[PDB]
Amino acid sequence: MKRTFQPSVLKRNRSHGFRARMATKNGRQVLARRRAKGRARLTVSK
Amino acid sequence: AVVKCKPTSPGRRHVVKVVNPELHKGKPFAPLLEKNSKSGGRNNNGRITTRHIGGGHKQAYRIVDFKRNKDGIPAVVERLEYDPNRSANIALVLYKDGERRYILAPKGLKAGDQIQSGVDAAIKPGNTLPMRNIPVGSTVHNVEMKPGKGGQLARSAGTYVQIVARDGAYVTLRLRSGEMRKVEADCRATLGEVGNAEHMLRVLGKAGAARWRGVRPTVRGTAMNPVDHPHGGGEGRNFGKHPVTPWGVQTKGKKTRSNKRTDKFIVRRRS
Amino acid sequence: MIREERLLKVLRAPHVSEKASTAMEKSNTIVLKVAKDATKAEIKAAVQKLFEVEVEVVNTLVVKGKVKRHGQRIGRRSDWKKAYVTLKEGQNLD
RNA sequence: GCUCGCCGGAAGACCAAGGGUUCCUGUCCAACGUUAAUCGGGGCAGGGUGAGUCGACCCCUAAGGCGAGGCCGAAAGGCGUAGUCGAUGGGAAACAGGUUAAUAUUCCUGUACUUGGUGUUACUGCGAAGGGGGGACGGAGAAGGCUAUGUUGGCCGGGCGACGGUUGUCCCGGUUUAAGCGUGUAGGCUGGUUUUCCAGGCAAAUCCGGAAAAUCAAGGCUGAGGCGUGAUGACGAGGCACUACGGUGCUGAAGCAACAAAUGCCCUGCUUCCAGGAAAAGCCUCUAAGCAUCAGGUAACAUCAAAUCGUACCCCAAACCGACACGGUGGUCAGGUAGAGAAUACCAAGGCGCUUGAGAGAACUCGGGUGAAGGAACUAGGCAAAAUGGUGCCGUAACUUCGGGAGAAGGCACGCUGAUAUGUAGGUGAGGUCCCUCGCGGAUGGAGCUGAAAUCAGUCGAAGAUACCAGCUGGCUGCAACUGUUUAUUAAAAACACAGCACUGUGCAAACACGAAAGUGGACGUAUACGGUGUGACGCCUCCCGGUGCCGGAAGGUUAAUU
RNA sequence: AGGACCGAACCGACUAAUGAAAAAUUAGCGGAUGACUUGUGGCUGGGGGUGAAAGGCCAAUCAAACCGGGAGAUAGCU
Repeated sequence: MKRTFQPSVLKRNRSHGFRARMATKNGRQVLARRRAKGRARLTVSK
Repeated sequence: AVVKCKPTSPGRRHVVKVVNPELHKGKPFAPLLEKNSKSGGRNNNGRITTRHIGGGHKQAYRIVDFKRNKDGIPAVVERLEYDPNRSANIALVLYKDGERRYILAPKGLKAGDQIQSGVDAAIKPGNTLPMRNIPVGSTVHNVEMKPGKGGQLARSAGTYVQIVARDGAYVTLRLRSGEMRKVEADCRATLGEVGNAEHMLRVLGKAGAARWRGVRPTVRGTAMNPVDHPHGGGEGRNFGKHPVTPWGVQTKGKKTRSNKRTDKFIVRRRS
Repeated sequence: MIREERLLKVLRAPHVSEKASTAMEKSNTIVLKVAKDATKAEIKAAVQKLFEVEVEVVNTLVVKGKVKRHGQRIGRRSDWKKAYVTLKEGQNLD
């Protein structure tokens, strides 16, 4: 059965990657939030 | 000519083809071509703005000349061509100076016919001259509404317009709709009717044919649930309401012209 | 033209392994560890100057670092650049 | 190690994606492995991924994204021009053999190619953000020419049979060879060459386009395959020396022909249809500003250059997505016998026996086999089973929209051997002989090879479409015309859609829709068009305006802000 | 020629019996040149999308997704 997650690196990066997050305001805020929390992996970026 | 196809299969039974042998069997004039990608009836927001559009065959865009400005040069018709972009047929013409253009093929036009634009041009089919030069009572097509803009009225397969009157700076046209309309007398127009008049006699004959023409199927509002359409819901088949659009506006009669800027040019509305 | 200092900083070490020994003995090819940033021409220049020996050609590759586990803690070894340097016929290297 | 069994259009081989060391070697067996474990995709250590020509990067663009100015917007921001990104598409170049425990079109051996510089001598119009050409394009169908590949014969090597026979019309194996370079064929497309002029190609153009005029019928482009060379080479069945029993080193015959033949190539071709079928660069070409005897261009020759990143391994799976060593997952390769076949059966190459076993041979459950007599009596219901099942030929009703119905129904033949005919009809096609504008040519010729289908005669069986495979059929009737779609995971239908019909709106800055707007779709469309609503092939058809809607009217009544 | 026929791949999911499986199995079943199917990338966003329309689908979630916040909502109820 085709399960929901069907990985694709490029698609992952474009969707969720660092630059994408940077591009828009809301993404930047998300980034800031994650930094505040102390996340080790700020983004999906490997 | 129209051709009723033999019923060797359902979906072929009711088919009627409109076959013109005189069209060009060959690849169109490539210089005048250009790309034309499909919308899916969706705008820049990405939302569907006009339902029932989608798919269909890849099509190129022939660059038709509706402005028709090569004044004084006589042109000769090379061939008639299938345009997927319109109900009419187009004609590839060759001006004496070596330029080629696509034009709406009028009714009587065929290969070898000579045509001409200009004030001086001769009043014969396919020739184009300002409507102050065109005699009253003539049939014309590809009519400009604004001078210099390009023909906008009467471009569809078997349309034409009647010049009923010329009163000073304006002439009054009889549009195919039956609407009588004033138009500036200096606007341009092409003599005769537009060509492919038996276009209406074709019948698709199956669902797939409609799809080929980029038309997605139509769901009736009454078949929906109320949350979707004003007509939705009802146990079994119920329709206890006045007909309306998906957006609640009355459909069977309610007029919707709101343009107060051009009211003056409409002599008489259609009926 | 490569600067001497850069040349000196290129070459990290000789690589000892069975495959390396075989390459040395048969094909007259030395296997070096080099700076990850070091390009082929650079490596060649450095070979020529610092080992005083003619080079035919350099093949390079990047070795990825192994993931290991010290006790309970996971940790990755460094990636590093390997270079097969083929030396001109009759070139004997100390 | 020897037997047995399974897959073999896969359960084999190679990739992409995704994973990220799982690869190889040594070592260990606590935990992990549904048992044991000396084994492991487990632990620990070490090793392993070599590129000018493969891919990325790079040049070009699609859908789309971002977007200087700009337009719009309380703010945030939205749209969008110039631009710039964006492959899943276009754009230069490599093949064969050998080698590692583990990489290889990357190492080695041989033989190649590419496109840049730089320098040269030789020549002499070069030059783009611009013009033109090209790239550049659909579906289906039909062949013909080919090859991949396979079969047989020939040849070469080996063999003479654990049991009757087996020196022959016997048995086993092998019989392979690239890119490149030369040739330019089967075939496809197109008339060429020169001269003159011209409101066209945002300017110019010697280019394209268009007009004339002259002259010759061959000119050019394209093109699989074959042939030659590449190759006195490599590889080569197996023989022979050493042996850490893993292998290593030497050596090495023949290496031809015919037939058959793709879904691969010629073919981005041809024929045809309507639903009318990317873009841009690379590439060719034309000039402009320019420069002017310099640069630049093309000409060979020399030299330098090709960086960087990926390259292990799995990849229909125990390594990816599924919590698991648990169904899903795109591409490429496609042997033999039978067969229409990529179905099916048995096999090859190759890969596996699915990580608990041993007994026993109760009930009951699951999955199968057979069954006297009856044959739907079962049951809500013939559910399920059983049955039918192929090719050829004969034959086939109502009704019909004249196409259908129809494989209607129902029947007959079917194996093997011999003869017709020491293998026919056909297909292919060598020598020889003749012609020739000479070649991959044309005629004639028929050797050899291959080879159905039929008829007649015989013959065995209970049975010859013998296994696997492979329609059940007919009669009346509701609904829906039909092919389609649908509740992912209890509903596939009479529901939706449909072609068709009708009403209605909409004159283009269209109606309408998304948008505080700008704008966008509608549509690069224009009433033979587009939108909305209902009905729903086809046939015969299809009173009430009082109510509520809509349309038109505006005499009077009433009536806002305002005053 | 064909939204033509029989039929593998491929797409589906009518009947049947039966956790390896949070929808599968085997045996049969429908389509199989098209209103087909499929890879890669792109766009549409929550009273919003998309919808051959079933209130279907929008990450095992849908008559209004998920995450965080108002928030210790309110609970004459248990």
